[PDB]
Amino acid sequence: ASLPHPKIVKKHTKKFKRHHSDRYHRVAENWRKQKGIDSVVRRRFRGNISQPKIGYGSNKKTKFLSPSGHKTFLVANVKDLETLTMHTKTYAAEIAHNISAKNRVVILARAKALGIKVTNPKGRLAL
Amino acid sequence: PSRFTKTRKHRGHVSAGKGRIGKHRKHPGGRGMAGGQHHHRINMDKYHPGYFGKVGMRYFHKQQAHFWKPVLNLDKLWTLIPEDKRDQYLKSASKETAPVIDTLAAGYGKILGKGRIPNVPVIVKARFVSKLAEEKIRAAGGVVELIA
Amino acid sequence: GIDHTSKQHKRSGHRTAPKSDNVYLKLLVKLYTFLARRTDAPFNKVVLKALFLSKINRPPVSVSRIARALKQEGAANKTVVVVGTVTDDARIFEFPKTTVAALRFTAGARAKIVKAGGECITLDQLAVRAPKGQNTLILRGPRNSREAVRHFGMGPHKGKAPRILSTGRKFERARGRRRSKGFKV
Amino acid sequence: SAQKAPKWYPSEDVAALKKTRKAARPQKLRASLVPGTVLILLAGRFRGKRVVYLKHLEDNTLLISGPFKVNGVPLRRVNARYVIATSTKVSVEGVNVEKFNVEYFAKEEIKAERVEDQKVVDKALIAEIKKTPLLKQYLSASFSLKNGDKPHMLKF
RNA sequence: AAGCGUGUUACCUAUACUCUACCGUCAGGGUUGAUAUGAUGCCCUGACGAGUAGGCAGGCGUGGAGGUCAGUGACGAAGCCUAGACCGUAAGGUCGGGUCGAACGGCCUCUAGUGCAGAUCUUGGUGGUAGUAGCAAAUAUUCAAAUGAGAACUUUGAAG
RNA sequence: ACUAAUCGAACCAUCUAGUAGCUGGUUCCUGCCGAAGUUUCCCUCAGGAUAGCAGAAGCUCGUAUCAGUUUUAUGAGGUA
RNA sequence: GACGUAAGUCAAGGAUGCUGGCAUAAUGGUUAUAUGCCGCCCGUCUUGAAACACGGACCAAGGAGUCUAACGUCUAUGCGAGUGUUUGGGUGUAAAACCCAUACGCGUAAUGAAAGUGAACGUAGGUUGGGGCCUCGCAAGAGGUGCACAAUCGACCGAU
RNA sequence: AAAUAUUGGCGAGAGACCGAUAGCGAACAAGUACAGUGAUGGAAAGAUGAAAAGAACUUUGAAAAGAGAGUGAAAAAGUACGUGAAAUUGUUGAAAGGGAAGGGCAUUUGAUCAGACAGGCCAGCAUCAGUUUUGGUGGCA
Ligand SMILES: [Mg+2]
Ligand SMILES: [Mg+2]
Ligand SMILES: [Mg+2]
Ligand SMILES: [Mg+2]
Ligand SMILES: [Mg+2]
Ligand SMILES: [Mg+2]
Ligand SMILES: [Mg+2]
Ligand SMILES: [Mg+2]
Ligand SMILES: [Mg+2]
Ligand SMILES: [Mg+2]
Ligand SMILES: [Mg+2]
Ligand SMILES: [Mg+2]
Ligand SMILES: [Mg+2]
Ligand SMILES: [Mg+2]
Ligand SMILES: [Mg+2]
Ligand SMILES: [Mg+2]
Ligand SMILES: [Mg+2]
Ligand SMILES: [Mg+2]
Ligand SMILES: [Mg+2]
Ligand SMILES: [Mg+2]
Ligand SMILES: [Mg+2]
Ligand SMILES: [Mg+2]
Ligand SMILES: [Mg+2]
Ligand SMILES: [Mg+2]
Ligand SMILES: [Mg+2]
Ligand SMILES: [Mg+2]
Ligand SMILES: [Mg+2]
Ligand SMILES: [Mg+2]
Ligand SMILES: [Mg+2]
Ligand SMILES: [Mg+2]
Ligand SMILES: [Mg+2]
Ligand SMILES: [Mg+2]
Ligand SMILES: [Mg+2]
Ligand SMILES: [Mg+2]
Ligand SMILES: [Mg+2]
Ligand SMILES: [Mg+2]
Ligand SMILES: [Mg+2]
Ligand SMILES: [Mg+2]
Ligand SMILES: [Mg+2]
Ligand SMILES: [Mg+2]
Ligand SMILES: [Mg+2]
Ligand SMILES: [Mg+2]
Repeated sequence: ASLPHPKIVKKHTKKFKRHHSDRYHRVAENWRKQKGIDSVVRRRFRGNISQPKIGYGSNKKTKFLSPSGHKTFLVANVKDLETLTMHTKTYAAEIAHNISAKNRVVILARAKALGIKVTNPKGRLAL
Repeated sequence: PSRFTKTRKHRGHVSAGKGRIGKHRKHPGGRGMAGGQHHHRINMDKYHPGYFGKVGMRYFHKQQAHFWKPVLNLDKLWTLIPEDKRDQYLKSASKETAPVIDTLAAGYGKILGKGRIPNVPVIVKARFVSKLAEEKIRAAGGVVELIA
Repeated sequence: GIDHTSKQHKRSGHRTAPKSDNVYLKLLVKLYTFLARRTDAPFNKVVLKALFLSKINRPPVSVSRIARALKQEGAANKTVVVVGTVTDDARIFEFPKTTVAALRFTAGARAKIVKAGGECITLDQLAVRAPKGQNTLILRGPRNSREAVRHFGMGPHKGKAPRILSTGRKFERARGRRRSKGFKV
Repeated sequence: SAQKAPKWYPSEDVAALKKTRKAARPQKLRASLVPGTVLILLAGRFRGKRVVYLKHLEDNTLLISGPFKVNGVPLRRVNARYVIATSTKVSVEGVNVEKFNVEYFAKEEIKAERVEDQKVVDKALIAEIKKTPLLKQYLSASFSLKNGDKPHMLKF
């Protein structure tokens, strides 16, 4: 368990998808601001998609925390994992995507020996 | 460092900061100093008056070495004595042993009179001197010698 | 809706920190930020603001300029404070014995002060012997003697210096500069 | 390293709560809720049952014994907000109810202690219920809303 | 009258007004004899937030360079696919799984041939149209056998 | 008319990336501020310069100077 | 602040107490669909675009404020009446790094077409403001000195 | 003579250069193939595997080839060969579909999914605080 925290409020969980990225394949969903003179999305006409605004910013006391209440720290090896030895209530370790299968058991075995939560303990796991 | 320019910041904006109406073009007002008497006259008269027309008389084959005469004001005259010997000359402001200051070697043609040298006699050598500069030198007890 | 009389979200327009990354200047600001807050002396607040000033807003103060400030009556025993560079001057021949606190002393300026019996001091040593700026003297250099100021507000009948690369006859001394060639400015 | 490190870490020292100014004052029941009133149970496995209100327990609940001999509702607790207090009344100063409190109804077949207590409690209750006619039938009948029943203008 | 004139109430509901929270911006302040070591930090207080052209600021991403993590990797690097998961308002970052086979990241800085939906943009590839328009000038073909896996169309014979 | 599908001056290469006050396009995010189509001059009227409007950097100071307002007093005006 | 003789208590600078069910897809997220209301196609020029204005069938990759000489304002840095080693020379672990003479450029003097001449009456001036500092004051304040800067009147240098 | 020039030739050493739509037009039988009467114009085109070990043999077919067997670390490497995106397409599966489709806010249903017993999810009551809304009744001018 992590430290107690206020109930995490997102204010917007829906993804901010680019306008007309559902209409043309050449338009990726990565958000882009509409900058056309007549754009209804830019002009904020009713019935159109929302745009990212600073008003959606998350509460600073619950920001960057996963639903487990820990902040995610990406770890590449045992030495990196030690940095969270005194921060087991605030940080959970994630194993990097490019860590070999035999190195992940060393990290996982060390993490249990110190109580660090690992957020992807089932990756590259032999069973 | 191109990463610090507004060009990187204008990426994604249609006109690159140049306007949708103006439409940044090749040479809307001419090239160089085009129209400095016609359609750039206001600017030229406001910021560069005197630009157009002649004034004065010509000098065929002007050599600037003829007009070489760098000016040394009197308040800087003692800088031509080295820092170490300067103090021992101001002390004991003597008449029978006064410093010789050859200002030509220091690279000056004329000696001017911004003034207030201390009352120490000095033998000042120069090509040219103003009227006030010598009288301030002679007031301190020195003298001016003319050299070529 | 609110009918705003003033502009919203307007910055004050004053430096709240130095622009420089000078590590030693940043902890002169740290010392005088503390002194300004914890001491009511107006001197500390003035000094803290002067530490933020850009290079053109803290012109060099000459030793001759220092010597003249010490000739005010009852001001010969004060500590001269310059938030900036103290330069030398060969026009002045006799320099008094005084204490000068400055950010920087040129080699000529430092020699002249020390030789005359005085001492050159940094702004932290000033803070430890004048925690409220006891009997100091804040000197500033001439701000409008800079060459760029000659061309400020150029215009007809303004008497300003034209922005010009080459100087002499044939260079803007003609129509517009004399009655014999059209008009005069 | 995949991530360098947080330059400084948050302190995991948990802060104590500020002193709270929330004093527990006793509940003030509705005026219509006095012991001996017949209650209509609005919710639960005994929905719509007519029960006798006996005592206000210290956990803000009502101790009811809708006489188990009559309608089969034992000595139990109900919430005062899930009952309708009718106007019918019976006398209560014949039943002993100090024995019943929160610890009595604490959890941990039917215990013999509870079965015998029901016999003692309802013994005086049904004796007084026989006084005015049609209570025993009224308490055995279950309340329900009929067509055209508007509880906002109905009285109990 | 569910129309017209007029009058009295009730009611409905804007991104407006009041109150509260949260985000950001601005402003005014607090905080050093361990500031319970981060003073561009922590914190208190009040107000404010529309925006094309345009300005400025803070960041995200890409190729390459100096330093560092004695960083990741043939026990699988990179790339690619993934209505599977997580973080960020966002640019994006991260993880799992599949394919794959040899290199590649974090951070502090340097650098630029550094970010695409348009330009009747360039090159290449691919659609619907669509099994569609069509394969109709020059009179004309037919029977049998042979060959052959297969004959309107080849060969021979016969006819026209 | 014709001069190799080219003719009111062929075709090929170069000068040449010719010039264009004209047309089209001009590629990441968020935050804060935020306009002008008016003045004067110009072979000027699809363009410029100029002043204005806008941003940024701030600087000297610290409640003044002030003010798209009123009042009092005192002028001016030749419209209804 | 309140109540209480005190002790203390309180609804007085922001929610606590008691109780129950579940402990998993139940809540929640994502996604597909359905329903209610709303939602015209972007980009562009334009006073005005969903336009019966223009470009766009689709997709990938490429694709447009750059470099340089000279310069203005601002900022950072070094030194500072100076400053600039790198044209050259010395040296070298060799296009690096390190070291250096004489010049030269800009600055330290202006003004006149030019011949020329060339910057202190004075505490480098007077007046009015002016931060800061000093003295006397518990303080308000008074007095002294007053850098930068602002206005003004003078003095000085060149031209007339 | 030297100090000077040198997008040609010959030989060297290098790069914060480009990395097969880039870099010379040309990384390859490139000034080639091809077009033009001619002067001239002028491309596209790199990558199996460490090694051909490049699939003996059986079967079906006229054959191409298929199905097996085999080689190989891998045939999800078969000379139509590293990886193998998108447009576009086939099959399977899911879903919806009265003259478009796609989108926003909210929830139903279906599918799918992350985390937590050393308090996590959802609620009920009481006493308060802040902001409101709607009643009942009292005393006064
Ligand atoms: Mg999100
Ligand atoms: Mg998003
Ligand atoms: Mg518009
Ligand atoms: Mg344009
Ligand atoms: Mg009416
Ligand atoms: Mg805004
Ligand atoms: Mg814009
Ligand atoms: Mg390794
Ligand atoms: Mg991989
Ligand atoms: Mg997909
Ligand atoms: Mg290989
Ligand atoms: Mg480019
Ligand atoms: Mg494209
Ligand atoms: Mg675009
Ligand atoms: Mg096209
Ligand atoms: Mg047909
Ligand atoms: Mg012809
Ligand atoms: Mg051309
Ligand atoms: Mg605004
Ligand atoms: Mg004309
Ligand atoms: Mg136009
Ligand atoms: Mg403005
Ligand atoms: Mg009249
Ligand atoms: Mg009139
Ligand atoms: Mg659902
Ligand atoms: Mg609609
Ligand atoms: Mg029009
Ligand atoms: Mg439009
Ligand atoms: Mg048309
Ligand atoms: Mg057009
Ligand atoms: Mg078209
Ligand atoms: Mg691209
Ligand atoms: Mg004169
Ligand atoms: Mg090529
Ligand atoms: Mg290939
Ligand atoms: Mg493989
Ligand atoms: Mg494959
Ligand atoms: Mg392969
Ligand atoms: Mg392949
Ligand atoms: Mg596809
Ligand atoms: Mg819908
Ligand atoms: Mg309340």
